[PDB]
Amino acid sequence: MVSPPPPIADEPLTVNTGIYLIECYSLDDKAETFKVNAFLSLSWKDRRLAFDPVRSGVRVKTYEPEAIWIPEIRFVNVENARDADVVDISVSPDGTVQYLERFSARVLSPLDDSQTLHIYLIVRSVDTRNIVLAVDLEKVGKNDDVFLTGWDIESFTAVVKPLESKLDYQLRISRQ
Amino acid sequence: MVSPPPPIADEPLTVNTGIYLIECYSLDDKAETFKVNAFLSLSWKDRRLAFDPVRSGVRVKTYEPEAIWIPEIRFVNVENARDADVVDISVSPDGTVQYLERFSARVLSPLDTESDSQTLHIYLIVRSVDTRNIVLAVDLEKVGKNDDVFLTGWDIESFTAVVKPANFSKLDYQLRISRQ
Amino acid sequence: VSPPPPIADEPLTVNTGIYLIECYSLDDKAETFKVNAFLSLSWKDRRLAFDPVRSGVRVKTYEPEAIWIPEIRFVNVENARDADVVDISVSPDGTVQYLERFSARVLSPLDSDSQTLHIYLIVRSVDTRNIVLAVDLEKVGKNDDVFLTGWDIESFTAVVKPANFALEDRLESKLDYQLRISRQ
Amino acid sequence: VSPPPPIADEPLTVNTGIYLIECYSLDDKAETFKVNAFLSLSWKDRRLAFDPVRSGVRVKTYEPEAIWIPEIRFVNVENARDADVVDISVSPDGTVQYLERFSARVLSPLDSDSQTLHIYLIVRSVDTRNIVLAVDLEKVGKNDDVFLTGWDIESFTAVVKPANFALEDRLESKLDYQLRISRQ
Amino acid sequence: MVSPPPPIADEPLTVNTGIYLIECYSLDDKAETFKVNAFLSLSWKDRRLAFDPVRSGVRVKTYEPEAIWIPEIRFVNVENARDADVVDISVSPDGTVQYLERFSARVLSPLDDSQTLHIYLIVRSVDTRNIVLAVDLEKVGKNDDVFLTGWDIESFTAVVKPLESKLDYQLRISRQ
Amino acid sequence: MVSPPPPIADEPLTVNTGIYLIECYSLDDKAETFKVNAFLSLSWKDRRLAFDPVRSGVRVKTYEPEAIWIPEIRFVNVENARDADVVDISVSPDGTVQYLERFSARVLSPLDTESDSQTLHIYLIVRSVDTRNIVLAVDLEKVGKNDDVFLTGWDIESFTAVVKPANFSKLDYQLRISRQ
Ligand SMILES: [Cl-]
Ligand SMILES: [Cl-]
Ligand SMILES: [Cl-]
Ligand SMILES: [Cl-]
Ligand SMILES: [Cl-]
Ligand SMILES: [Cl-]
Ligand SMILES: [Hg+2]
Ligand SMILES: [Hg+2]
Ligand SMILES: [Hg+2]
Ligand SMILES: [Hg+2]
Ligand SMILES: [Hg+2]
Ligand SMILES: [Hg+2]
Ligand code: NA
Ligand code: NA
Ligand code: NA
Ligand code: NA
Ligand code: NA
Ligand code: NA
Repeated sequence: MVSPPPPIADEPLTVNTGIYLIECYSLDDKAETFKVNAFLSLSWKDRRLAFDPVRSGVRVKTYEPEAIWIPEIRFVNVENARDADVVDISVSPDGTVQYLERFSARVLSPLDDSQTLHIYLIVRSVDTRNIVLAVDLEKVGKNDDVFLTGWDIESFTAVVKPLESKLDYQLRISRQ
Repeated sequence: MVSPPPPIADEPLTVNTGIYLIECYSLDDKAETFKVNAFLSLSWKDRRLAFDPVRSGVRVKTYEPEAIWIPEIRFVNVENARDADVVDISVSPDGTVQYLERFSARVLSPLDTESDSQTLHIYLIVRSVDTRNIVLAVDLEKVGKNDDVFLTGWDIESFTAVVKPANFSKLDYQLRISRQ
Repeated sequence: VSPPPPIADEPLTVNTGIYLIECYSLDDKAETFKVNAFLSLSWKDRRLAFDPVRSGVRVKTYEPEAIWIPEIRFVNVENARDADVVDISVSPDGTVQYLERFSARVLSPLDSDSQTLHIYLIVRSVDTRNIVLAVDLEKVGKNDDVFLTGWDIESFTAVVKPANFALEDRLESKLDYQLRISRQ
Repeated sequence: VSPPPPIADEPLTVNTGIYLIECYSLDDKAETFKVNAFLSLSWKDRRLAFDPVRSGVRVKTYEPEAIWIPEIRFVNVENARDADVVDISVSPDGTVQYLERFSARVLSPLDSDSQTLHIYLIVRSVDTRNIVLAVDLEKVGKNDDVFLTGWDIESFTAVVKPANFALEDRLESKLDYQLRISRQ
Repeated sequence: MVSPPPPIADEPLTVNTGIYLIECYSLDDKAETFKVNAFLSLSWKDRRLAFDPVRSGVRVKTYEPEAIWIPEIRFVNVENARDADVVDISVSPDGTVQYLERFSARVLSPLDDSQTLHIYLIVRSVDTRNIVLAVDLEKVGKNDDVFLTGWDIESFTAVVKPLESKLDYQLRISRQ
Repeated sequence: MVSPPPPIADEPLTVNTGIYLIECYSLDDKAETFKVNAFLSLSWKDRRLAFDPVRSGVRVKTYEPEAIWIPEIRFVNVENARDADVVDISVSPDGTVQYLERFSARVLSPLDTESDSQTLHIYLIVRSVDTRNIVLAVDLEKVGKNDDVFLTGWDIESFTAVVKPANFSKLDYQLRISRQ
């Protein structure tokens, strides 16, 4: 159950991701790095977890991370692997897994009108599947308009950059 | 016994929470974050634990956190998962569990900009389970603070809690403060 | 390693004392400071009583894992205290004397040439006994008269059944150790 | 998880590359700085060769525990680097491509408007093979032209069989990755 | 073998101790605490380790700390339990164990002509014996005359203070 | 095979050591301590490991530290036991083991007071064993330094080693430095 979901004809293993920023803080003295507190959502299909909600009498199943396969996401430009706590893993009748964690990380994206800081994400490859990262924009957001002391957030989006991918989450900021 | 309690009917599982602040301290140089030392109370009903106080020969039963289901609470805007020590888990004859922990956390709630007052926040959520709908409530008798001083330079005007929805439900503990 | 049963109907009284070795490292905001001390606990466990005459010993030594020991939590500390057991020794009547050396960062802000800092202690509840914290003033003391740089200690005492009581379930029991200090 | 045997008499060549993601946190004495990068290693293990036509795959993925992997040690770092494996993937001919993301505090002091910082790599010896470090310049690069605040990167390359060689037994093999920088 | 040595008629379990100071350093900004690097010697009799060096053909046996009983020494006024590495455990034919460790500790002994800083030692009690701390002055010393930057060492001795004891190692210092 | 090698005769076990300095750095604010990054070489004979290079089909054998006896070296004047990673253990046909580690340590050797020169020290000892007398020696071909700069402000004049007795035997690695 903890190997990758077996191929489905006609679709890759797409993993949809979103980051919702809760707080950015603690820009260091050189403005090279800063901490981020956020939620990371991931979503993908695992047909082995599909169920009939009519006969089963349920509409959503909850799992513990140890009981199922979960893509391994790596933030590229962070000081250390992020510090994460799983909040929710829930599966729909068709086998869509919705995974939610709260994380903390020190993002390495130096500050140089406005500019663009980056959080880059990749996923670890597996041999039975091609895992592809995508962005679900409904799950991408921010708690407010202030980056941290001195700087506003103009926008926060994500871009699929150069089967595989890397995600480039873009935080556009400007001086107050 | 470490799965969620089953319902009496189709009532959701209400978890009553309270935070009693012991100390706030160590505001950082940017006034973005500060430490909190406090008690967190949780209360909920687990009918499987119900007992007759006269057949059992005790009026309250004490449990160890591994021996019973306990809602998993996550503070949202903290640097790391809080550092907690369980103080007391005790169960009433009707199955009401009262849980008390003492915890420590660095709250991420930046101080402001023209006004002398402000509201800081501690947000709580609870992990979902599939056999019940879990609902956070506030028990105001278990909400308080040791004193009127937030930390050096700032008074506490009030400490209360409110329910708000998820930004995509949650408790918003509001600490209203003002310059001394 | 369950709690001792009663020698009748009596609550389980746990006498405590704190002997301060050193306070130091007041932080820049004078909010917190480190304390190095001994903590003494004493309580009766009849299951450990013994006849010293027949056994030929007047004290038995135990290892913390081998016996029940009350779980004390300091309330206003940054992290659970860092403790090393020094001595657990049992008298013929079952009186256990427990000694630990501990370290902790106490959260008790300095405000006003005269003030009272606090170390609050509670004990975890058990269901077979009512546990009650008491103070043994013979085991309460301090190495000297200096709190830390800049401040004298006027007195160190403890206050039993304090009315500070926050919550009626951490009302297993609470002690308020009071350090009264003044500017040098 | 022993070293691959020869496809004859050839040494075991391990091609390396470093792709710099970020350098940051130059210390107050400008003696040390943090580096966040990818490290690529590539080498042949015939025991992992496979027929892609019969098996229907063109790449196999492995977990670090399941295969032999050369043990690379950065010489002038404060502590062994902090690494997370990102990808291990094997081609039909047995070529293993290993990718890790790492962090390390590099000890390479800034002195003079122009200078060369170093990251030295060696590999641990094994007795069944002679291990030789090479540089794959296609896997050597940098995210941008700024070293860190105050300094540009002019170039990032590596130098093979360096004559820096300290000891003739850490002469399994040594690479000298050279970061040439200048004041902005 | 790892319980305490059985009583010997007519002597307690005396543990002789010595501290040889290698370096004192890193007096903190309030002059409340400072680090110490030193050797701690301990010596005591364990008759179960007595051997005949003639028939055995040896004059000293070496042991690993796990294989024998060793008194548990606690420094009282230190920030954390000392950080120790065993250097040597060697036993003589009559069962005298000589134990040597190198240690590091942050000593809590605030600086107030000359004064006296203290390192206090106790030993954990055991029920089959009365363990008594003593001072072996041949094993008490210092690498040099300078305490740390600004202060000389006048003397370093130890005193047995108020079966049981606590040792008070006394470092008398004065301004340069 | 993880007890000490037995003697050829009654010769003590000579352990040849060398330290090759890679970098010194991070002199503290009091100039009492500094970090060192270096190689430590140890060499000694273990006749049980001797082999015929023609029957064995290798000329040097490689070992893992758990599989053979290795002298335990302790640096005396360091804040904590050094932090070491083994790089190479290799054995010659005659049983000569060459061991190489890269290590890190905070050396406690305070800088001075009228003179522009000084000697800093790194002291090494070896743990005793009962079946052999272990004797530390210096192999000067394995002693060196990457360059002429100690750290910011100070040149290295020389780096050598000397035997001295125990203060109640030991190697005294002497780093002679002078102001730039
Ligand atoms: Cl990560
Ligand atoms: Cl939390
Ligand atoms: Cl505690
Ligand atoms: Cl490394
Ligand atoms: Cl200690
Ligand atoms: Cl060491
Ligand atoms: Hg943000
Ligand atoms: Hg507060
Ligand atoms: Hg004190
Ligand atoms: Hg860089
Ligand atoms: Hg000293
Ligand atoms: Hg050096
Ligand atoms: Na999993
Ligand atoms: Na539980
Ligand atoms: Na116990
Ligand atoms: Na491996
Ligand atoms: Na032992
Ligand atoms: Na070994």
